[PDB]
Amino acid sequence: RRRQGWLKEIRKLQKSTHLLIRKLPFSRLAREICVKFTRGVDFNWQAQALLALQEAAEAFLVHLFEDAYLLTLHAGRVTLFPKDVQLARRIRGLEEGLG
Amino acid sequence: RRRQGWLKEIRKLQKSTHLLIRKLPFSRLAREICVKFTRGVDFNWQAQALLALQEAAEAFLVHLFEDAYLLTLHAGRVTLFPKDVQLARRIRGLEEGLG
Amino acid sequence: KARAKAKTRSSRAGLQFPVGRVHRLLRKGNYSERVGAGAPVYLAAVLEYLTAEILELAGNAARDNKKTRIIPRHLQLAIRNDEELNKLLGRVTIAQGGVLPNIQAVLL
Amino acid sequence: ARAKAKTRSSRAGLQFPVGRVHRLLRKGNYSERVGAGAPVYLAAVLEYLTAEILELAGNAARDNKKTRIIPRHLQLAIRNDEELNKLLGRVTIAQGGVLPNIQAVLL
Amino acid sequence: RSRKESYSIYVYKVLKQVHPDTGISSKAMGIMNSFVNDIFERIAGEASRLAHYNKRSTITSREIQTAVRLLLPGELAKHAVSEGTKAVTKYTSA
Amino acid sequence: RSRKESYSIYVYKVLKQVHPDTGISSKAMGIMNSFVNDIFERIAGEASRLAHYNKRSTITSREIQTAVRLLLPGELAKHAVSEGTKAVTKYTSA
Amino acid sequence: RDNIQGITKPAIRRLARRGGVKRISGLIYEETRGVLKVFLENVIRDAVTYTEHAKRKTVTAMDVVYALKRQGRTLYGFGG
Amino acid sequence: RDNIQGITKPAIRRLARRGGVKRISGLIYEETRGVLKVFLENVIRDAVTYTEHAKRKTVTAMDVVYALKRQGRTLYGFGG
DNA sequence: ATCAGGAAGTTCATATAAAAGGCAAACGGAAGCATTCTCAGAATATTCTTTGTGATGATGGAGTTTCACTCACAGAGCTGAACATGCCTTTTGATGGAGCAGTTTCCAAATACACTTTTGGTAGAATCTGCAGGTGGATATTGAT
DNA sequence: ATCAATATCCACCTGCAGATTCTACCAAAAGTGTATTTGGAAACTGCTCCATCAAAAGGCATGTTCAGCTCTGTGAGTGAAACTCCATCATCACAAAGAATATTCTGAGAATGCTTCCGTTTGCCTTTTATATGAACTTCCTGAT
Repeated sequence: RRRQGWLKEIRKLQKSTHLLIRKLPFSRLAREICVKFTRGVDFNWQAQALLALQEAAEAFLVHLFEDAYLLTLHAGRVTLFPKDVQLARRIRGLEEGLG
Repeated sequence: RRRQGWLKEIRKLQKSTHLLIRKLPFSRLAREICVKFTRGVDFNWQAQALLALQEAAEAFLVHLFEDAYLLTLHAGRVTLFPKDVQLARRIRGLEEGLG
Repeated sequence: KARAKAKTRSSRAGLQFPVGRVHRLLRKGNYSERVGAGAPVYLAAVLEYLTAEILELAGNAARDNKKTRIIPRHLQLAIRNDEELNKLLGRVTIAQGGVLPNIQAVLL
Repeated sequence: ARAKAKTRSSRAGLQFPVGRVHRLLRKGNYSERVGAGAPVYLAAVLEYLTAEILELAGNAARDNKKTRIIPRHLQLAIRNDEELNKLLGRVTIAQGGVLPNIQAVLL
Repeated sequence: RSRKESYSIYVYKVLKQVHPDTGISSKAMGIMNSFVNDIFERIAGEASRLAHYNKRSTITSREIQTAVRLLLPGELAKHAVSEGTKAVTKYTSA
Repeated sequence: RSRKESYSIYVYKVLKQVHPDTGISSKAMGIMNSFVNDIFERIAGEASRLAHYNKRSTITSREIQTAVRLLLPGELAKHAVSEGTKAVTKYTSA
Repeated sequence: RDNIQGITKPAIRRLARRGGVKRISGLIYEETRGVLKVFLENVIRDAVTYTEHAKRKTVTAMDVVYALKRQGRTLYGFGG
Repeated sequence: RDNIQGITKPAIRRLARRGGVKRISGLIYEETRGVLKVFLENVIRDAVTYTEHAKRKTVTAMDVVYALKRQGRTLYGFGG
């Protein structure tokens, strides 16, 4: 016997505000990608830039899954496949879509 | 014994540059929708504005059907339904989508 | 001589936003060469109206959420539950705002 | 007496008018004062992008056996090219048409 | 330390004439402070462009009126225009 | 009739050295004219906000360089920067 | 006969063939007329606003181009 | 262990639940890691460009906000 | 593996609309000199970002079962493209015409400018309170009879 | 249709983080004359959009059929959520520390202002050419065999 709890997890995550990616595995990913653009020079990051970029890199992904799950429900499925996300990034376009 | 002609029609229309809606049935639709915003005063249009607005209104619809037909082929269909256009105007957003 | 005392031109118009500061920002921001004297008066009234438009709905959401002080989620809800503020603040993400509590109806 | 006048376009070796770019940066109200190297830089960048698009459009005209570039050829040249499609992304080119692209499932 | 001015004491006065028993936190003060700086440069950038398309040198009240009417959507640019007009017609009568 | 000046005689000079045996029709000259007037108002607007974020009064070549590097994507920017640096070096020499 | 009914079935069919549509449902011919009216309402409102600010009664080409430019639909070919 | 493997499985699941997703395929944990990398590569490049023009070595919050603002992703709360 | 017949590509001639070319004028870009003034540079305080290092409990990684879900397939029934036929909305074009926008002069009221004085807004203190976690009872699901 | 467990909701206590309130003071906003200039107003012209009429034919509206679909249901098999557990990793505190950002004063090279003069750019007739169009030929591609 196993009860469903996806319905109790979506509701407790839609009424909270806090960030859902842990702070340090994002805080070294951003400093890794920042190396390739400064020609090996390590820039310093402020403590309010690694939050003001995580607040946008999660508000992109949550809205991306909200716009791809409409495509998943459109095809008769319920399971979210990568061919849904790759389509929802194409319909949005060059600007709003990729990147 | 009948034959297909849609594949000959798509190819002969995608290599043309002219306009597909006739000139006068659009030139009176635009002048009717103008009256709802000018408080009964009849504005003049130029002849280069009723083409400048038709060139935009058809390049909107062609790209809308190109974005909706991906949704049609996405659900396993071939036939373009209105529930595809109503979703391609929802994923695009508030600006690029509706209107 | 008998130099008369100052009336602020926020108070000559009855606003709450600073017409002097808005005039200086329109003049220093390089928007045009001259700035007419009715333009900061018009623009400060528009900004006061929109600020009241949002803080009223945010106060109603904070009252509905059994609280006193307005937090950023009480602005997120106030903006996204409204058809003409969601259209204005459309491509705007509001930090610590959360999302709307949406579940698709076919799942339930 | 004065010396012979030399244009800044021919001094920098460009083709776009550095004088007109300087006047349109002053009269446009972008900032208070405008330096002397900014129009020389900006005219060079505008000449480069125009020389890019007029070469892809020339190739698309030559591939269609025509010696004059029509807006169809600019639509083709911009949309077939990966980064000019990303620059001119949200741009409709009038009397331009679409790219020939039939979905391969339908064939 | 530089002076670092803002709209923080004015958003508070507008809050405490529509909800006299309600406070606002620091981060929701910052969000309402960034909202005003956004709509300010949005309306001023539209009215800098109306008066450049038409070969003018002055941002008058009329440019701010039609820039409000372009930017603000629907039944909100019907109230904001009246809120600005009833401020200008009582500024000039003083 | 007014002056009505544009970029139509400069786009043609660029065409006569990227393809020496190829003319261009009138509407496809108006499109290149509109393209130049759009890229100009884009690069100069980004340079004007760059000069205004840092409290400068001057749009030098450095703001135009860091506005090309923000607008133009990919290899197109890295070619345009080296196309402009060559021209301002040749200008400051002569 | 109404004016939106002048956007006929061959016109919507022929725009759909340019977009690449193979078979076209019978209910789409009112959905396309519903979308076109919403687009024309959003563009002609700003065309008339830019006209009225300049004190004219003639909507020139630059006013429609400026109405399209500020919605993110930059139109090349009519002066700009 | 690459650093993009620090965007773990339950964090992607936890973002998709806030997005409202009932069931999640297992192949999406690489598509999401490939979309997040492209979003960060487009925002970090413009933040670094705004830093290098100002002759600094510290990436403030204003640089990130100006990078997000110009891609049409205006961020409120960090100074604007 | 074989023919039929229209579809599409070749190719040469030809009008003709459209692009290239020549010539004047006005206007604006350049040379030159006098003047201001912004900003790169040097010296200095001070803020705040990084790295370590330890403590530690919070949470993700790994593996195994079970059942809701995706996918291919077949068959019934709807429906959309194809075809025949008439006829009616588009289109050209054409001149009259009259509402209208672009041009030119003049001047007056609104806008800047410079100086002095008051005054409100920000920064830095002391001080008061909303709320988040905690503890514990009433109540609205979720089975399983 | 009914009893236990449980998840939800709520009633209340309080520590403290954070909002509120209280003060020097400084920049900046406002009042007062001065001067300059932008733009609303009127006259006028020449451009240009609306309206109408005849026609003419081409494209659209309507009916009908049939074959290519959409939809629903079924069953096989795949695969994702639930569950346990513990050890790895992120969080926090913190003393310092030290690079790098922020502030301040200086003068010089770069930018502006003004005058003159001359060379570029655009506008309007004039030719000359590329491209649409026609018309027959030839291939060739698709349905049939």
